[PDB]
Amino acid sequence: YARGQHPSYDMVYAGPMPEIFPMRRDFRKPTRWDFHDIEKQGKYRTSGPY
Amino acid sequence: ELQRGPKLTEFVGHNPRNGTPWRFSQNTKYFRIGIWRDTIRRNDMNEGLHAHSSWQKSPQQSVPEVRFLAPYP
Amino acid sequence: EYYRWFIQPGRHPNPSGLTLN
Amino acid sequence: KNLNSWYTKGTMRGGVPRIYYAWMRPGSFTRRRFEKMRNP
Amino acid sequence: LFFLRMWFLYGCCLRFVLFVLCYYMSPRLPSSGNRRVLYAVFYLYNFVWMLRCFFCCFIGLVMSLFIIEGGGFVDLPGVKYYTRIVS
Amino acid sequence: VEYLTGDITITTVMQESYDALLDTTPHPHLLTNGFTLESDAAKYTGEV
Amino acid sequence: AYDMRVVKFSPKDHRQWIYCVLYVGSGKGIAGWGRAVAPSTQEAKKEAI
Amino acid sequence: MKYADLELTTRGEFPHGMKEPAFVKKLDQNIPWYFSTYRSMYHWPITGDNWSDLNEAEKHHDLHMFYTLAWWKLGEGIFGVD
Amino acid sequence: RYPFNKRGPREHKSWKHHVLTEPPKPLQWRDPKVWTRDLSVMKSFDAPQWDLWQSRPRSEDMDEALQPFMDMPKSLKDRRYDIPWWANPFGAWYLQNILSLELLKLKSKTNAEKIATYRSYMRSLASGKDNTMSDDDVIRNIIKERWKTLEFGDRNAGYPCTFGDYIQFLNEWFKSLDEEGMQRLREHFDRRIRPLLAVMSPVDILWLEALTQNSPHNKEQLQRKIAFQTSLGTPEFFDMSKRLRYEINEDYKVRDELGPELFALWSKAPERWPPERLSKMYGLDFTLVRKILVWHHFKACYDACVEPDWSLPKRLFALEWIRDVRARKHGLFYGKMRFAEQKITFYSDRFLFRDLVNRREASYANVWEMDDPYRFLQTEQDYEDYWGDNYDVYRRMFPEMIGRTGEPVQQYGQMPIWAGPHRQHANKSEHNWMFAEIGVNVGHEALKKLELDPTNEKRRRFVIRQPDGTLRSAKMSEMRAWYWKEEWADFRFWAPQMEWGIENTPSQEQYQEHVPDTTDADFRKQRRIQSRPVKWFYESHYTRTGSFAGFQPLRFMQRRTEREVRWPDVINAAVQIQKRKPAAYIFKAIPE
Amino acid sequence: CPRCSLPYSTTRYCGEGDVDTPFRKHRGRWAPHQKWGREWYDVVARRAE
RNA sequence: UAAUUAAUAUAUAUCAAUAAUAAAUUAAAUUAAUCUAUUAGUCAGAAAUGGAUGCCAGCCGUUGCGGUAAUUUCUAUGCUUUUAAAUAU
Ligand SMILES: [Mg+2]
Ligand SMILES: [Mg+2]
Ligand SMILES: [Mg+2]
Ligand SMILES: [Mg+2]
Ligand SMILES: [Mg+2]
Ligand SMILES: [Mg+2]
Ligand SMILES: [Mg+2]
Ligand SMILES: [Zn+2]
Repeated sequence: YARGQHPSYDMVYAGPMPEIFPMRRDFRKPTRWDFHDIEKQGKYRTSGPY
Repeated sequence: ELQRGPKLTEFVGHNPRNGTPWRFSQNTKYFRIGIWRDTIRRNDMNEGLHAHSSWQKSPQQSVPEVRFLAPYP
Repeated sequence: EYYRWFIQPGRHPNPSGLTLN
Repeated sequence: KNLNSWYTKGTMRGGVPRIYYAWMRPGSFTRRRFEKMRNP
Repeated sequence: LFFLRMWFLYGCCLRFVLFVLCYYMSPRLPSSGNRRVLYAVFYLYNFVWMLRCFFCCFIGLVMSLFIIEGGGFVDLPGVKYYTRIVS
Repeated sequence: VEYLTGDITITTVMQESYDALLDTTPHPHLLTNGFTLESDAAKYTGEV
Repeated sequence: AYDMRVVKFSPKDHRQWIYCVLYVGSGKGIAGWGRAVAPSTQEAKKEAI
Repeated sequence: MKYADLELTTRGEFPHGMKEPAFVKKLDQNIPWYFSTYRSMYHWPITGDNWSDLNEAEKHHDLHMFYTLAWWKLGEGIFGVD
Repeated sequence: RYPFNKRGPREHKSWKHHVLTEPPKPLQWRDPKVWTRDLSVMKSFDAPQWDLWQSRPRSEDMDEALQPFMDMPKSLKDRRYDIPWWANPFGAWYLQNILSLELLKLKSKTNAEKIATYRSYMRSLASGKDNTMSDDDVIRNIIKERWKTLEFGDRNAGYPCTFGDYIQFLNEWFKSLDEEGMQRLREHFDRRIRPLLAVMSPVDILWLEALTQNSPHNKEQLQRKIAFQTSLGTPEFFDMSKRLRYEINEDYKVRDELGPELFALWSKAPERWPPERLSKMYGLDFTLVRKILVWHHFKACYDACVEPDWSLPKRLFALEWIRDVRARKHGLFYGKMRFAEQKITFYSDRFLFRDLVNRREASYANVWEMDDPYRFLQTEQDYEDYWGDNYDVYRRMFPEMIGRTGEPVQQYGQMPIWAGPHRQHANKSEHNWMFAEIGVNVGHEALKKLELDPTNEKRRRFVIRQPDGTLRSAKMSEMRAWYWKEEWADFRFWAPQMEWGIENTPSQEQYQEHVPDTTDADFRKQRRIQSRPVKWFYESHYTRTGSFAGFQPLRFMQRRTEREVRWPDVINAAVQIQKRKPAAYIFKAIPE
Repeated sequence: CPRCSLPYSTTRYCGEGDVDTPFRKHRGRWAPHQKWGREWYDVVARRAE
């Protein structure tokens, strides 16, 4: 390496870092804009999903 | 790569890392009029923000990890 | 909290809440 | 030394979703025409 | 923005004036009616200027001095200044 | 490694407490010491 | 946008045609825009699309 | 184990997540811009290895997974043999 | 123009007192049926959700798996008695139908059938009947249709199980799971249910409820809607059983990679078997085949009942690892670098020549030297990036990265006061007095370490008078107080804690409203509950990295603020989000 | 209580009459005591770990 | 060594010196002292109906509105707002 004859491994030779073990299902997290009555999302109460 | 292909990765938020993969469901304030117009006149195209919802006309719904490069469907 | 499993969803037996007399 | 963080870059549009690619564009994904030798 | 309409505000937002005359003038067609125009006076550096402005205000019991503000354009050509309150 | 070195040892106190909780809590396939009989399970089991 | 233009078919005959500007889009990387001049509102909408 | 013969008359409908919602005609805020204009504080997925005493990821995932498996009756009739 | 010429500001219905009271409030007459047991709040009579536990901070929830049993009162739970698992009628059903093979009878084959089948199995001749179905496939079909034909209900009528009975067995079983038990479960779920969860559609909801034979709210209208819409396609098009049927790249099947290749070799000397030797086995690209090798190793390990090398994915992907570490340190973020963020440099055509002749002319004493896993690393920076993850390897290899030494706090000698006791009271006072030096040679951030360096004799001078009158040198903290505040966060191994988050930002910046801070159930913050231990206590110290404030908090405050839309007059800049303030406020007395 | 370690009998809320408590913040609300069960048991366990 | 147990100066000025300081629900680890605090729009473009008026009176950031049916004037009542105000320079 010191005389510059060592075969280079640089960050240029790296492809994508793959997802190997797939995490988990991300279940839908209830937000303030998901409500079965249009009332619970009011203008006087709810200013946004969170 | 060996089966069913890659996931269709979307986000709602600032980045891919800062947001949720989920769109907002049908129960949203702004989606209800639109989804209505879309249920009644099914065949014509409809304006709205109701497009951004997880629910839509096509049999393929938008929810996370849709495999969109899969041969079937 | 256990009541929710025996109710009929459209029926809200006493919407006022007041028994009166 | 690059003080903009890729961690926070973007604008929340509220409900509007947009797609992003993990690596390459999906069209470039399956290369089978050169792999299984279907080309003129 | 039209900067020459403000000539008599002299770089100020509001002015104080004294009432002299009130006459009537007819606006540019196709707007018909009578526009009430008050003819006012004020002094600056011991010069006495006669200001001419649109009377939109509410007159109660008899009073003398008004507060002049500049607007956008109005039906009546030639009258730049408007009335805020009367004192 | 500490066990094989002799550094950590299983004592009689650890041992008997271990056994105590091994008795008194539910085992997956079997009934355990410290399972209480229920008189009314006869409704199903058939015996009191 | 919607808008109204007068369309003269003859020195007597006058029609009211309307004018549409819209854009179709999908956040998945594909969009497009169109405009049209047609007789009715619905017509100009479909034409523009 | 721990069995009683219980009657459960009403189970809520399926958690497919897609149910035609309640329809309205008029809305409270007539201002659709608010949909596109709304921002929030950042959701950071991780801080420092993501350790928690309440184990949130694991526990919540499993709890969802349980009633999901219940409702599909363990997905056990749906798949034939290809 | 001026709004108030000719009328003052309008006070008309300023209380808007039509909004204050509903003329009907409440009483001591509230119906115990329809209210809470405490009469605190009104019960909600819409259909039960199965997920309710996630929104409420009640701990009896987590004692049981499925929801209706979480909601069950203790008085009822007392009356569930412990009996054998097959005494549960659903467990009985499961025992008879699924688990007992011996009771399963198959249609007996004739002699002709036996022969034609045998000669088909042993030697294949084309044009034949493609079916020839294995009795294994047949058997599994009979079982899966036994799962089809299973229906719940009153068991004094036809069907075997109460629904309550079924979920009861299910609940007893889900609580009963071990680690590898619920692992097998979640695998089973990821393989079967999860893809279906992606391919669903409203068109299926009726069918989706036909699994449990549960009756829907709209059932007639769904009948009609779904009839009309399924009308528009083939019946095979629409049935969810067949929607997963094809998979790309049929040459390598997941089923066939379950037996890992040459496992009887690389088990026994895994060092003599670098990824290359095995990678010649697959006709795929690089990333895919290394991925597959990882999976092989793991499957093999689980098969042999030993634990897998978790360092293996880092070892095979090492180049990708280090690229991601250095990217994370460069652009400041935690995650995996994706394509958009790559450098736009354009190399020449022959750019690789130097490395090409270096590789072509290389030579190696043995083959182990040829491919060792660590040839990727030369400098110390390489070894520091490659092992930053294991605090084992890192702590042993880089001892000097945890500072164990510091400039000791020392007492200075006092200057003699000739005035004697008369003034001795003076320098002894109420407080501590810090003094830091400034001047042309001191206070420059650029030079900071040189100025705190105990070796440098021009080193910036601090002093402290303790209230008893003594003087001591500054503690290092106190020294650092006199420089502009410095932020240290390194993103390369564990995620530093980042400001302006959901759980970070206090209320008034996050929302424009006051939101109460309770440690239980913040719906706005999407948390169920919080146990609130001391932040850095239970976590490992190497895990604590730093904080990053170095960006704009866009919800709160942004640059070049403007109105998104000028008309209508109602919209403002995107930082002004807020709920409407009511007509004049009503205050309800709140001990309740 | 498994969370704040206050006595069940004499105390209604988490953090009552504790100077340094995390569970009661300035304009926030009081949280009722939480009860033992498998949740907090394995919480304690994970902490020990 | 006038004095430092001091920074407090009552009600004056000049040209300055940005105060609507959690502007609305769980309470101030005080020393409880100063303050009782409201406006806008309502055609286009968030939000409307009665009643008058009839090219008048008036509106006017701007195209422009007002010709007995004015969602653009006036008035009454509601209703709308992303909440340190409208308006003028
Ligand atoms: Mg000028
Ligand atoms: Mg004009
Ligand atoms: Mg070279
Ligand atoms: Mg409007
Ligand atoms: Mg007006
Ligand atoms: Mg009239
Ligand atoms: Mg009107
Ligand atoms: Zn407690």
